[PDB]
Amino acid sequence: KVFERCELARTLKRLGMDGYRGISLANWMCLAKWESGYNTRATNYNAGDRSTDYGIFQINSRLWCNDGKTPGAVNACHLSCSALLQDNIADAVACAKRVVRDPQGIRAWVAWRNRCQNRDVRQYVQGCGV
Repeated sequence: KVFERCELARTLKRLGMDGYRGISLANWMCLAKWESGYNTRATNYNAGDRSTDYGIFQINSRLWCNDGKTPGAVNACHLSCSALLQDNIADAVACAKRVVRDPQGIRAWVAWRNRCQNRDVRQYVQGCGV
């Protein structure tokens, strides 16, 4: 489903993402924005290494979730990749919290580095009453 901005902000707030490992909600919002445009159905296959990125956070099938067809898959979230294409994002959030427990944190998503790091990201949460 495609979330509306403030609708997603409050959902992430309820699921405990604000300040999780020091990451504000505005930073998770900037990440979902640029990864999928807040769309839970988004997939991106990467023909060079044969992995696919799934859901609102574009979590990759080599390290985090298992789709059965990715070479050298780790499945660190212990989650089927199809759990990340659901309209309910609770599973995508539990796996996103696993990704940032690694030392790189949110820097693991290069799109965050390109689009959100060292920028004013508070316009993503503004007006949502969060």
